[PDB]
Amino acid sequence: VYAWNRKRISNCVADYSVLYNSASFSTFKCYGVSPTKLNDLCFTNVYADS
Amino acid sequence: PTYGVGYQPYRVVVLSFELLHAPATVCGPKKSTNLVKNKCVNFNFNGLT
Amino acid sequence: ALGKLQDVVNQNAQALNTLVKQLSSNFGAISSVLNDILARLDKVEAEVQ
Repeated sequence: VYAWNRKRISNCVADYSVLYNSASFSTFKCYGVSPTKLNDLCFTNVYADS
Repeated sequence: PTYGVGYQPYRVVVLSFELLHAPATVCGPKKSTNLVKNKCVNFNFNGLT
Repeated sequence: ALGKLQDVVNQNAQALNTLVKQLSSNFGAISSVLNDILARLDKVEAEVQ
């Protein structure tokens, strides 16, 4: 966690339901967006920190 | 593995989204449709609804 | 000499051009644009914004 890894996502298309339908996740707290609503949207860039 | 459920390790991922006053490069799965002109229409251009 | 009449035009322009600029203020909401909130949040979340 002191040196977290970031993946850039760009020039691409997604389906966030493949994530939000999964029971595998113990938490899925979205801020400034609804998870169900993500499939209506587009973004300049997305960053996936881990 | 003897640690309690709060003391155990968790994997964490943070999806960060940005939509500037600049064109999109990532989108959801929704399929496009034909353009219509001079009629009154509801629209969604890249999340500009 | 007609400053009295042009002042009446100026004050109504200053009033309306302030009333219209206040549409762009957030007041602590996620966006000044009502269609962003309705494109991004579900009913129970969006009504609070």
